Amino acid sequence: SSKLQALFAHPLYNVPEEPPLLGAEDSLLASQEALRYYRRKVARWNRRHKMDPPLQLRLEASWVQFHLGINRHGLYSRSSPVVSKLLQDMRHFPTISADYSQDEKALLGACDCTQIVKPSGVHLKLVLRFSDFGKAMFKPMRQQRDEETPVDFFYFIDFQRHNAEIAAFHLDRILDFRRVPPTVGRIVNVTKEILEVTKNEILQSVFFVSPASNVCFFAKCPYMCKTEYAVCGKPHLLEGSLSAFLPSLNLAPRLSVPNPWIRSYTLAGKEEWEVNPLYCDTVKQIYPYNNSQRLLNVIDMAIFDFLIGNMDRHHYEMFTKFGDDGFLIHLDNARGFGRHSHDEISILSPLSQCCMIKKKTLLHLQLLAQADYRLSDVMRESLLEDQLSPVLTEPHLLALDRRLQTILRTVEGCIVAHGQQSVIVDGP
Amino acid sequence: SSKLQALFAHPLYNVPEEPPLLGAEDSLLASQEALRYYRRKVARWNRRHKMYPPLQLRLEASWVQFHLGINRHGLYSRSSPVVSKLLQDMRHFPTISADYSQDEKALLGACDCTQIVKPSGVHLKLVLRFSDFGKAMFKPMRQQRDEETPVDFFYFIDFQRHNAEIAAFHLDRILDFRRVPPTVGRIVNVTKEILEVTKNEILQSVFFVSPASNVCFFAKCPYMCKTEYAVCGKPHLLEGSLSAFLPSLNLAPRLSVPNPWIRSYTLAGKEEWEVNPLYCDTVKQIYPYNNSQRLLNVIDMAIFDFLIGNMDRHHYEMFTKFGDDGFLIHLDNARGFGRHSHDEISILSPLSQCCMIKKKTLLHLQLLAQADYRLSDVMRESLLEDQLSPVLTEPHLLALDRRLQTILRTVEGCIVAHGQQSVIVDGP
Amino acid sequence: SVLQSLFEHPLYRTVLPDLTEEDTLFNLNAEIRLYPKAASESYPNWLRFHIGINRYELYSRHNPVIAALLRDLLSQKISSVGMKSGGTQLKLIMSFQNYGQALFKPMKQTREQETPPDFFYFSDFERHNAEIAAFHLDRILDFRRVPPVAGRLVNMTREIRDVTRDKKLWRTFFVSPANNICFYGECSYYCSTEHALCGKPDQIEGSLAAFLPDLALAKRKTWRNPWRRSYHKRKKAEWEVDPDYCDEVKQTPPYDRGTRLLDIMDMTIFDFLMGNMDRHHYETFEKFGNDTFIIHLDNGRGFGKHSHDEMSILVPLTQCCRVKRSTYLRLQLLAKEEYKLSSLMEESLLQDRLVPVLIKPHLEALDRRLRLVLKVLSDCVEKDGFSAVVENDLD
Amino acid sequence: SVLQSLFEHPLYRTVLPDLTEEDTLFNLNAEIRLYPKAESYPNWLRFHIGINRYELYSRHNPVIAALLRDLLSQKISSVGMKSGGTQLKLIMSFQNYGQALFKPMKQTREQETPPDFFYFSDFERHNAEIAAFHLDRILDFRRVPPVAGRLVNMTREIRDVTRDKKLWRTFFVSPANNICFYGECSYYCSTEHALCGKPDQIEGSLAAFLPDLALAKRKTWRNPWRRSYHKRKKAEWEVDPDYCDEVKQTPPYDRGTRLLDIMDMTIFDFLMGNMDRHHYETFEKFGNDTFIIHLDNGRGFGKHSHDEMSILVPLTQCCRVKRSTYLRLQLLAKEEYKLSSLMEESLLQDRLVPVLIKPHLEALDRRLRLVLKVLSDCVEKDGFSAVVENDLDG
Ligand SMILES: Nc1ncnc2c1ncn2[C@@H]1O[C@H](COP(=O)(O)OP(=O)(O)OP(=O)(O)O)[C@@H](O)[C@H]1O
Ligand SMILES: Nc1ncnc2c1ncn2[C@@H]1O[C@H](COP(=O)(O)OP(=O)(O)OP(=O)(O)O)[C@@H](O)[C@H]1O
Repeated sequence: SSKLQALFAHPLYNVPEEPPLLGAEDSLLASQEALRYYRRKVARWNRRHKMDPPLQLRLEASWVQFHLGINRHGLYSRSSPVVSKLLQDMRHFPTISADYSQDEKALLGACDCTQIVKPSGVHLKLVLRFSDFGKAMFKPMRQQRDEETPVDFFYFIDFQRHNAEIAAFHLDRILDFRRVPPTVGRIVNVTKEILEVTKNEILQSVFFVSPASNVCFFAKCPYMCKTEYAVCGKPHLLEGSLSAFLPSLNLAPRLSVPNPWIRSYTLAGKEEWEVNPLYCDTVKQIYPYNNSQRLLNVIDMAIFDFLIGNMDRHHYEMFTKFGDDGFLIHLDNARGFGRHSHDEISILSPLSQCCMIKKKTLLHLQLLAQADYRLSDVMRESLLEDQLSPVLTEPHLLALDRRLQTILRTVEGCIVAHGQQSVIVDGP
Repeated sequence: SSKLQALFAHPLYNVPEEPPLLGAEDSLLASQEALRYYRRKVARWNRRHKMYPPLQLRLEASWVQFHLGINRHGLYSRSSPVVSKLLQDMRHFPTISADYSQDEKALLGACDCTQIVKPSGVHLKLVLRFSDFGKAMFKPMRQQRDEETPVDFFYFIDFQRHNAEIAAFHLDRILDFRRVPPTVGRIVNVTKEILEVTKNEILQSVFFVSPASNVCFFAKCPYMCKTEYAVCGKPHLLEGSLSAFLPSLNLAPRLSVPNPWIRSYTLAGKEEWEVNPLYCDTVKQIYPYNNSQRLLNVIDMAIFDFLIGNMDRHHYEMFTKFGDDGFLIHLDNARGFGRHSHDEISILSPLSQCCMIKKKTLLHLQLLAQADYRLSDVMRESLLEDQLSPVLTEPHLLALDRRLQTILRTVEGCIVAHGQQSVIVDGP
Repeated sequence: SVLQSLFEHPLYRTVLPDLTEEDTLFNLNAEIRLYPKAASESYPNWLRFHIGINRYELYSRHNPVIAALLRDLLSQKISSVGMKSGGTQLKLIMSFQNYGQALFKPMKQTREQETPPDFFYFSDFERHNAEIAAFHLDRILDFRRVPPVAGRLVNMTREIRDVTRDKKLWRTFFVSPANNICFYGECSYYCSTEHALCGKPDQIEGSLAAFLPDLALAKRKTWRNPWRRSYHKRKKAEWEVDPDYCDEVKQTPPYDRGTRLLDIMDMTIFDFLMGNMDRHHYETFEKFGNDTFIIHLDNGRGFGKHSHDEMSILVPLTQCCRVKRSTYLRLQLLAKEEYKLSSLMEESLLQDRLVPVLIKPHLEALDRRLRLVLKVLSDCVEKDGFSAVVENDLD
Repeated sequence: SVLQSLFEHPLYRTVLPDLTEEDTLFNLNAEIRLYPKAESYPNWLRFHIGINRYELYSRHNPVIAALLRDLLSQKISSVGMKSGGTQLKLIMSFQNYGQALFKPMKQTREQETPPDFFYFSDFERHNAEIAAFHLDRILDFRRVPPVAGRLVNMTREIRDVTRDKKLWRTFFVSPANNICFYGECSYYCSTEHALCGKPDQIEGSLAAFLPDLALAKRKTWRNPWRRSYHKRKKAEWEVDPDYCDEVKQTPPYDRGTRLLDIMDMTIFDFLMGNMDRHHYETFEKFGNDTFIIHLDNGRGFGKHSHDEMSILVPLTQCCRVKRSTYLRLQLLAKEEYKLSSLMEESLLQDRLVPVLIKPHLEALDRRLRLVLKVLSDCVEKDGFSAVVENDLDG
């Protein structure tokens, strides 16, 4: 019984990862410096709201240990008890504050109803704070479970599903990629846990009551352009997805790098890779993809996006401390899991055209194809530990299996054209 | 004294024109047929106006004699006493009716403020009827005398000056082209002679009173788009240009032919002739320009437009009875005479590139360059016979002389490359 | 049979009073002078429709043109298409081979769909279903205050895109990943990519509301409804706090005469039968005076909810409590099983190249909303009495 | 010297009464919470926090002086077109996260509005916006947001720094090889009103941005003397000569501060000739006891050989003014002080001089003496104390 337990007890999910970690220089957050910075922000926070005892910054907090636990090998540890507590905290800890987050806010204005692909700042998302001082990016429910992105919808106008942000985390955990931030689902009292804790005068202005007597709120710019609707509770209850916050950019700077396989983000027109099957022959000769180690990380990201159907991966972020060989952060996955009946093979273009995959990645994929640890069953079980279960409908779960075959078929398919020499990179 | 009398008493303006006219088939209007049709329209007018002594259709009327006097050799006769009466009648006869004219009206709607080059139907022009039953196209005053089309103004947004329609007629008369309809200037009581005689419910609605207590009216579409203003009297008196009406299209059908040298009518982009100096080598091999007689009439039209600076000659109309060799009608010249300091040589592109001019046309141009019959003086005097004198300011008149040199220099200039063989066409 | 019998009733043959040249709108010889020279009663149906607009009705009871005018819109060739400006949602202007024109509201939403409960009245969709349904509803009540509208399956390639010189409308014609053609236009409400109207693959469906005569020779007054919703979240409205509102509004200059008030009553009953709570304005005809009907325009906001009866529309009637006896006897007659509304409405709505224009729940709700209007008249005539609630019209 | 002496008068040192946390606009700590993570705060912030119940800015503030300097020379970060307005007005964003409204040149200095133009057809010109700020400053009203004029480059400061698809698609080059743009507003936003430089400099005014309406809500009141904005059709105040006796019975006009505030404004509008004052905003969080923000002043300074007396009708029908302003208006009529020499002084400190052609500077005194005479011709028919309400007690 329990295919999930068998997966992590497999010799694959237990062998040491090479190269090993010397410490200090392989943990992006320095212990003494980070605790001081978070201690100042607790001091600075305790006033602003004062203008019950004050906040206490404890090392035993979940987000604190999560931030100090980010190493060169990924965001979290393999079968980490820290993340298990972190997920449980974001589900139960009460909220103390709500804001509009950056990425917005810095837009100042800025609504252009003519702009078809308005920037990623005019999207409905908040940043919440809990009693342990930690933060999490809140994405509300925007679609039912048995609902797909309707045909006639381009990728840039696709929705922002909360349940995809959750499932993207579990898939990250099952693949042992360990690159997306932990994410849980939670039912929120939008009045008591969002409105009554926000100090932002704008955010209070977007809360109204429906003719059905429901507490609703909306994104300021999309509501003005009438491109989206509001998000109502029933009448206060609304479910969402909290994604644990990465460390502060003052402690761990990040670098948004544009993907080499961006889309046109237009009603017409295709990019170079969309038309030239020899696109990767050029990519392999451009820095920093000449080291043949950054390209492999993009291949994994392609696999992860194809599994969830995330066409919208224009940029991937990296931690600057880890260098060109550093792993990629798969931050905003809220668009995947929208088409359970369609598989977009253009997402798999990096693997299709470059034709090379990491040794470790291929072994985990082959293993997840066997019925004893098949990808649909281990996901179905892992997602049951969330308050929003079922987070994925049945067509979505089974789709992972079929999309997994397509990945394996492409590997063995283009092995015939290059051999296991140039299609398997068993680097340490 | 009087260089104008010297011009028409010169042997050039007195030699018989070849071929001579046999009659009947060389008068576009058949006498018995035209008199019957015009008599019915007078009968129908007396009925329909009574419902809203009666009119008498006399053969001795100016427009009637003008219409039956249009021959294969032009619109009117050389030094015709009819035209002298026709001009005097349109200046003094009272108005009995005013409408919106066709070309508009058939727009039904039709205001698209996004359209930069809206059709030639959304322009302020009315059709007036006089006591002798004749009609005339009224163009109101839209600019002062000492005012130019300001720089940054494309041709398609240039104004619609009344004094240009008049001066274009006198230049037609002075050149002995005899192709534009007769045009006089007249001061109009816009209340007594337009508003109080219109049966059109829309025309009554566009009349208002200014804060300065002036009777004003406007074009419905351009005022809505705020592209132009209204035209006010002081407070009722307003000057305009009445252009004699051509015969009814039921009696003399016409054929709007597109110019071979149209402009792009866009904020950018050039036509083929604008870039290819060998453009006319193509035109000479396209029907009906292969007979080398229609092309000559287009050359004259270019000369006439260059002298006045009328860039907006997209279409030229022809009488279908006269065939491919028939003369061209220079109908709407309201745009010329706007730049007295600038000469637009692109208008002269037909003569520049084709390099051939009619024998008769060249002799009249050469004659008009000599001080005894110079073009500015004979125009200045001929324009004195108009109530709107001075219809052309001094810089405009002197410009005609200078632009004439450019035409003559162009003839002799490209004569050196082709000789008097292919640059003078002394057809009969 | 039912519709045949309804017009055969003695409550539907009441002729209008005599007329007078002062009761005509404009002298026919003056509208034909506004149109081009063109290319005894062989005038197009849209013209016979215009000259028939008199002081009382907008069209005779059983006109042969109003029937034929609907047929023209169904099948006449589209000449030019242009986008209107300044309106709430997207509405296109059609011009036909016979110089007639009409307003066009597209599909926008399906039949079995309901307006979300969390949508304000000023967020509801304008649907072609309502426009067509309103005309037959108004015709069935013998009000004759709506312009005739008929539904048509239009081709978005040859009847929309390829016959418009509108730079704004045309630049939004894109092809979707489902290989369907879509366009959204450039209005203000739901005019963006994410609300694009698409066919499968190139037929879109919509309604053609006939064009009222040109405002130049038929100026239309525009009056503000005293029960106009505040059109603002949170902020309430006057009629939502004073239960005696009507006792103050029956003192205003134009509502203590007429015909008026009664006209509003005939309208607020209409809007309640549809659920159209977007009635903030009612136009008139100026050249007539304060003694005419109200043109029921922009009906596209009705028929959005079939499981819900928005009682707020009835408040004009519950506060004023008076109706036209002509309409009271009709509304009673339209609730009987031999006549009724559903069987009368599905009859006439069946004669349109768009049936079923109304899913069955809406047709049956018509009887449900009608009996509530009938009951509000009953519950109030016991508190104010007859003769003081019903005003005699016939004799 | 002239300006030096004016602020040295004892009529310009009258401090406001004391304040209270209820008279501040918002807790500064809550406006820094609306902007990104980024008294060393930028000048546009010191300007925002200083907006109290009475003045919009202190008399001789060191920031209001420097705030004008920032708009003159600070780097343009983002440019966006505003929607819903009458004419074209652009939103500018700067390197210091500050923003401002921008109205371009549109018309020259020596030009006059055609006599046949309705009040709702006049141009909105940068001349009026900049002049209105100094005019209001000279009268010590301090009800206008600071505005400064700038020679902007339409290539690097307009076209190449906007992601607005509507605004950019109108940038064409004219037959004079000049760069032009018109935008997509509603009045004079077409090719035939295109704004062009010679060859690529356009000129305009930068009106500082009032604080965000989220934490500084602004009421919007309808002027009781608002013109009908419709040809032929007259207006109420143009037929009842006792209109003011009915408008001083309305709920908010038989208290205040109000009526008097309108008077301080209607005198302002007459000095400029701005007959487009149909709305006057407030600040909501204060109540019915505050000043009126004099916004959208671009329609003034259109006619110098003409004095539009229709603007004065609020004063000729109400006949009452604030004693503070009456003594000032008299003081601003003496040859040692006066308006022209005081107005060309401060207007000389702008990278746009001459912002006002000399006829307008001189007409300023002519409109002032008619206002002063209307006060005199009426104080003889209603008497002092019932025409002037003492406010200077303190
Ligand atoms: N799980 C996540 N999903 C999506 N985005 C994330 C996630 N975690 C972090 N981010 C992004 O990282 C950014 C964090 O920067 P932010 O402005 O919050 O700095 P900070 O950590 O708050 O610094 P300080 O401690 O100085 O306030 C956010 O704007 C957010 O968009
Ligand atoms: N002098 C002129 N300048 C410019 N356009 C002219 C001139 N004379 C006539 N036209 C054009 O010729 C057309 C005349 O056709 P119109 O519709 O007037 O028919 P009609 O001659 O009145 O025939 P009917 O007698 O049947 O009414 C008009 O559209 C007008 O634009």
